[PDB]
Amino acid sequence: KPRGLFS
Amino acid sequence: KRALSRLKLKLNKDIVISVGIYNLVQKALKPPPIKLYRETNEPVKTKTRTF
Amino acid sequence: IPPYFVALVPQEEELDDQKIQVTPPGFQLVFLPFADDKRKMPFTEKIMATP
Amino acid sequence: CPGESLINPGFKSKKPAGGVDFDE
Amino acid sequence: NKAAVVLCMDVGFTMSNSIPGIESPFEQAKKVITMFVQRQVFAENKDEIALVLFGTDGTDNPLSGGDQYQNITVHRHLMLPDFDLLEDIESKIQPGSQQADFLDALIVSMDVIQHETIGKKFEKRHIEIFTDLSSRFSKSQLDIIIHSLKKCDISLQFFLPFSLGGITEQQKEGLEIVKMVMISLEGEDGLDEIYSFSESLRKLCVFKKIERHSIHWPCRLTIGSNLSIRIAAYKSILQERVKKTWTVVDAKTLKKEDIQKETVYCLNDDDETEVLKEDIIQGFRYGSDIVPFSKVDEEQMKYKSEGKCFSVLGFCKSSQVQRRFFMGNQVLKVFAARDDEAAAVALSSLIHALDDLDMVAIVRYAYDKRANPQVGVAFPHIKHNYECLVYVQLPFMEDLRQYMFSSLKNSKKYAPTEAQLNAVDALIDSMSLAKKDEKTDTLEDLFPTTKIPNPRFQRLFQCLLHRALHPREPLPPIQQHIWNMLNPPAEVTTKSQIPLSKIKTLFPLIEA
DNA sequence: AGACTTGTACTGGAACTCACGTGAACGAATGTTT
Repeated sequence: KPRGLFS
Repeated sequence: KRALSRLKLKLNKDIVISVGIYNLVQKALKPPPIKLYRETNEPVKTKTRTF
Repeated sequence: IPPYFVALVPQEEELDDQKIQVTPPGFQLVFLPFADDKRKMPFTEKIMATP
Repeated sequence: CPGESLINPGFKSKKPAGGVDFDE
Repeated sequence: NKAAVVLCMDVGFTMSNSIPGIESPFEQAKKVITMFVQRQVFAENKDEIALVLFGTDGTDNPLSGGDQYQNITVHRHLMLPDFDLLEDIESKIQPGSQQADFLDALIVSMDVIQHETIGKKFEKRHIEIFTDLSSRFSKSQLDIIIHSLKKCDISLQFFLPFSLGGITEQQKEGLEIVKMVMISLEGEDGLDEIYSFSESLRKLCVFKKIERHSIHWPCRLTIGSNLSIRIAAYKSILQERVKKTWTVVDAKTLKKEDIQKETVYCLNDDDETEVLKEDIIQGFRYGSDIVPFSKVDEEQMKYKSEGKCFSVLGFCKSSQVQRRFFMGNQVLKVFAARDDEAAAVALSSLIHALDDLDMVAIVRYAYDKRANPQVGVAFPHIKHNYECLVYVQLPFMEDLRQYMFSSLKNSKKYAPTEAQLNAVDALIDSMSLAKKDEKTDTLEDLFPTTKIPNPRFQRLFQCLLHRALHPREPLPPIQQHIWNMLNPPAEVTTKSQIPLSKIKTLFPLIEA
């Protein structure tokens, strides 16, 4: 679940 | 029959074998239209330019 | 032209009853999609069907 | 060679397009 | 649709004092934020980003109060990222010589996001922290911090120079505090949401992919004139091109308005007469002659069809539909219509029947009234989560090419010998790109090409960025990591070194 | 001497194929009007 700085 | 391209398959930097690429299924299109003069009914040459 | 990853799948010669080729021998070049050539789909609940 | 077309030599003779014909 | 991201950055003196080999946190953090800004700038998702720094000499915040909320400056406010941010990150941001409380940094970030998010529908709200956790601080408000985070539903992420999550007691206390905050906000799942700098770099070294949205296509799957199932189709796989195109601009004025393109037709006579656009009628070629055929007459005689058809011409065994005959430039995924239980049941019945019988459906497809009708194959695709039909076009009679090729098995002069076959067997064995899981369950792919981004866009974005920021230098070379991702693991080459030597020794390859 | 025929090599155009651009058309969301 890539989210945050990576999305 | 006609080869799309003749290429080189490289197993390594030294081993190379020549191959040919063909297409066994190609979409069929209507022949392209050609512009014609309304009056005399003879082809007209087209050109494009920018200024 | 930017490179594209492809796969060569071998093909075995197959002849009909009348001994006429219907599948030539060679390799079949099939293009492999990149990461960006796919698209995301909406989520749909799975509903089963009775036998 | 059997199946060679009588109009364009060197090409396989295409069978007529029959569409969908349901089996028995 | 949009996300507001507040980049909280530490500029304390502790980061500056570090071993040169360790790549002191300042450079790593600057590079990380720069790469994030590039990814967002060249992926226009309309995401707003703001920049706040704690640990600087100056003080500029909405709240001043007493000695608290000091040494913190809001360098950037919420807005669309742009090149100015990249320039400021590169040089404008410099380390300070003070210390600040990262808790106060979180407080100011909360205040800024809450104050600036008004009037805009930001669905997400992320706050990122870049600190060494090496500054003395006191915890006296964590309860209200967590309460506000829960009430406002604000996501929080942390980045530290280290991996665990050889350190001082202050670092241990900071790790404990960040762990407690993350646990309280999310829970057990939140433990892994702390990313070191190197780990973050390993993921932010590639420009974001082109993510277009497919618009649902509604229609009816028809089996005869009595059965009808409501379906929605999406485009699953297609070749992706650049959303924007090069615009030709004048050499000196550098304006698009200053140029104009036009086409003129002139007769083939010596005098080179001029014929206006209304004076030309389209004609075709019929052998050795030319047959005039006006556009209006063609429209009158054109093949007319009733659009938006998804009809089942028939059902056929899967073996009869080969994969080398697929045509077209798209693959469609057909689902049941949204919010329709009956359609879902009907489509599930059809999919399961086809799968059990090992069959596919030959269908007629027309996107709209003016789209040429197509004949294609819909075959089942059942997965644990969802099941759908997959549609791919099939060839007409006109698109088939009848070429005859000489056989290779029966050729006398090209038959390989046994030693050659053994050498090629060794080569194939050595260069395997898949591995069995200890001969236990299944296979694993060593070079998955479906997950590799397209190098064209990466190259284009690199060159565009380099020309924007350095408007004089030539375009750089191709980065090394692109070539690395376009080449297989070094193990394959190491194993293949010797078999290729044998192949060279056995097969007498000579160039003519 | 001269003239035609045959063999080798070269160059330009035809045809075919792919990439890129432009034009027109459309379902869904949003804004405006009653």
